[PDB]
Amino acid sequence: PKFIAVKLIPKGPFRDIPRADTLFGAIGNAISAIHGQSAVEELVDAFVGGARISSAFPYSGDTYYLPKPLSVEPALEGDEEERYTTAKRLRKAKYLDLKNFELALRLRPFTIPEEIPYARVDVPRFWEEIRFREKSGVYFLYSGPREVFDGYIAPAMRFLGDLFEVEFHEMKIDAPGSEYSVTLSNALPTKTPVLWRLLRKRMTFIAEGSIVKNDPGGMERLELGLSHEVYVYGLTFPLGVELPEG
Amino acid sequence: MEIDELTALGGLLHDIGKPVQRAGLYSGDHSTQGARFLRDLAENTGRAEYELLSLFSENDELMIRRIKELSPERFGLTMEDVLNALWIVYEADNLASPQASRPLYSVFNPGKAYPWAELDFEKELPVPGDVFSIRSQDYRELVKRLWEELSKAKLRSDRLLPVLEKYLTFVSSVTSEGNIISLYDHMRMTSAIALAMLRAGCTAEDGRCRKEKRFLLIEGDFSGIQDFIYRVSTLKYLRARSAYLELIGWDVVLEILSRLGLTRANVVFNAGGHFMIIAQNTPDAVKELEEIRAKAVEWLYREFESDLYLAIEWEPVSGREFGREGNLFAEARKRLKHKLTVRKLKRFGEIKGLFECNRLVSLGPKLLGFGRTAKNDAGVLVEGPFSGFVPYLQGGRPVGEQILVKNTLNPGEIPESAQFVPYFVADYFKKDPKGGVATFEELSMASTGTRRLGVMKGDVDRLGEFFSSMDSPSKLATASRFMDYFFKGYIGAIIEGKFGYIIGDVPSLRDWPEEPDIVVVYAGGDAFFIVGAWDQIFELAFRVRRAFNAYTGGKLTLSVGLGYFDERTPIYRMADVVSERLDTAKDEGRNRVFVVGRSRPLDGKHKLSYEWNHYEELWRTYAPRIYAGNGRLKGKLESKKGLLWKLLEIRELYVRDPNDVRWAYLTLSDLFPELVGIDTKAVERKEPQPVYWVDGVLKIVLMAVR
Repeated sequence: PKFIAVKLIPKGPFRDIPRADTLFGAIGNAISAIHGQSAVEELVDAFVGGARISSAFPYSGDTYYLPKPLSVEPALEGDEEERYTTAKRLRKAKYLDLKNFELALRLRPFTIPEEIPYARVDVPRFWEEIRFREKSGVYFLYSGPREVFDGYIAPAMRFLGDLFEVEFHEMKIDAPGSEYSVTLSNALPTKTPVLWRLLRKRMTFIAEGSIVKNDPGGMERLELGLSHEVYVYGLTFPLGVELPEG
Repeated sequence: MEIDELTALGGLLHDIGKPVQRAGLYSGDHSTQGARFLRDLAENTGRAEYELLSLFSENDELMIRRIKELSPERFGLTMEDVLNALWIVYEADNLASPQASRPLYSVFNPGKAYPWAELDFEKELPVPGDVFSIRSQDYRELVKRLWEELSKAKLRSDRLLPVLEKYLTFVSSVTSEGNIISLYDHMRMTSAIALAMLRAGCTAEDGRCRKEKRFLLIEGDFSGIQDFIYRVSTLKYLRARSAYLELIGWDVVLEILSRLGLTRANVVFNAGGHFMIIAQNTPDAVKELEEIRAKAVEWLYREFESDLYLAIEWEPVSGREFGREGNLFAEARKRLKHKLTVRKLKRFGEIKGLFECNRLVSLGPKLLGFGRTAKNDAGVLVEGPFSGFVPYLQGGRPVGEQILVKNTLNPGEIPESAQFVPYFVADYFKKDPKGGVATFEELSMASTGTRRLGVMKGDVDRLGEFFSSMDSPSKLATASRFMDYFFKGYIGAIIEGKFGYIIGDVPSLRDWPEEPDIVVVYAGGDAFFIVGAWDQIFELAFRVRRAFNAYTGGKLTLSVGLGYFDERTPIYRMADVVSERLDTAKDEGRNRVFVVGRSRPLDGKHKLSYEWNHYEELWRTYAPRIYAGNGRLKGKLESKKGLLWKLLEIRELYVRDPNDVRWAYLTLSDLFPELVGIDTKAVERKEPQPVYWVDGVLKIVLMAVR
């Protein structure tokens, strides 16, 4: 399927690569400041309706990176010294280039990005930031109706711009038709998933790249006591993935 | 006695004939000669049970009559039972699977062999050297000590293993050329396999157990260990976290053995958070494993909220697969490994409801071990998934169905009913003026020159392959133990300053002290994390790597990451940085140390890491010309400390551009003749200039002089 990739061009360093729950959060708060809670409700409805945003991922110029699907971790076996060494390095890699991502989905051979377009500095005194390489930033995907992108996602992203500046392009990801799918977003699962890495925030999220079988994820609204019922985004951004038997 | 205890002791003593043959004595073959040793022993002291256990070393005509003469009723055993116990133990000897003087050839290097000695961590480093005949005296001394211990031993497998481990550890199980298997290891892996076959219920089978999946390989591996230990909220506390992980692991293993009615012989290995057990494949077992696996994870989840997970898996395996046909065993281990990797991508899947610190301060000197009791018990200082752990002090009494006793193979004064579980741990620590362990502050203050804490992480290179190349359980057992024991056993000794002849002449800044400013955080399996005064930690890395070179046949290699931090750096960052530096030494090829952080050209030709031999040679070359020792520069360079600093700023104008020839233009001039000239072989070999390497020496010297 084809999607809208929101590209964040940074005006200096970033604290973290924002993931879907904190992206929706940021967009939610931005909409409440522009169009009141009425619009936030129309946004949650649109998203519950079938609309999805991915977590943020690195881009370097004209290269779109995507999370390594956990589908491959078991199948890596499918020279001893080369085999052990390669397997560990592929295991360690957290991202694959789009070209190679589309391969890993079909359990065909693929290669890793050599240098990743960011490096976590940690200035002491301590805490750390993220230094972005030249013409390298972060992006996230939106699948849904355009009138929801134009009405909410787009204006919110500009508002949040004012540390970064925003442009968006059309993007295509060839993904095999399958019973199984990868999430491109951290998700609060409904059903027990196939393969996953947990993520602690308190909430228990499945990480990006984790594999689910027909699981849309869910949203959660809770009364913190902050006067407006806050929504936590936990919907799955599914792309079909071929699996090895076992 | 009972059929289960008999079969265990039966496999465990089958081949005790070997050492008595080698020492002379009964003049028979090892089979007949082993019978005469236990029968003679039985008669001495007057414990008939040994005469029953003597039948194992030997058309079933005589056998039935010889058994019949020995009253089976006296030990509450059936005659028909004992025939099973013998046949079972017979096959068990074949599955775990010639002059007299031939010693044990190293698992690390079959070319070299071990000089006879009993296992003693205090009494010297096992160094596989030249092949020497072991005298028919050394074995006579062995058998008499062995006979004396077996006399006073309580005849349970937990009290028999430690004396077999003491004496038969450095003994060739078979006296052929390039035989790698310790006898102790073959004996415990025959006790292990035998008991399995009994629990599997298979009997009178001369191949129903052999060519049928009547065994289970149980591999248990903890994950996220790094986060559990080094990423929470002091050294006292961080030591206890590492110790808590040891007890937790034991609590699971012992529970598994308890509920499957197996003995500690069935623990193929238990090192660095990784354990393997051989067991029966009864539906009763897999049920008891599914029950255990679940109740452990649930507890580990409740207690640490996903920081620490235990991935347990098991595979149905047959007698065929414990040996080679045309290496099945390794391939049965691979199919089990893959099962585990899959389970580690399903962390806490055993909890359906997943998708809906004073006791460690008082646990962080004076104790001998721990008592594995029920949770609801007085004095329980820490608790694991299945059992509370009651600290066992010098003057106190041990409490619990199992007692875990630290850094000995001798039960000592513990009750006759209590199961003896020995455990070794590397826990060396520099004592304060107060009886308590030194602090990051006290350690950093001790260092020569600069006041920095020293941190070294150290792993063994391509262990997965080394273990994968093991034919048989007994081989894997001899491999694991010798590996684990280097770190658990001898790192303590290495820190004390022992084995000077084996590891002499390694880079050093000061004279090696009597009470070194070092604290081991962990030292087990194939890895170690140690902190201390930065200059003492720097030297220790080279000492440890040299000892390990000797302890192996120079056939295995370490990689080390070193770190020199401000004492006020958090534990979690120091760990993350030395971790980053370690897997960097591995990535840049293996068998190399990350000595100190370094600027370099990012042209993919320049390695931050040094090969151990490269650096060791660089230090031998330059250090003696510039450094006098114990924090003092050479008298010639007092009033010239800058000539060093100028080479660092010179190397920087090589880092800026390693093609720019300005560093030639810039270059007493006698001092450092290697660097001044433009190297050429390096330009052809596509390698760095000597200039690139020197900083590794100088920066360390300048830290020691400030």
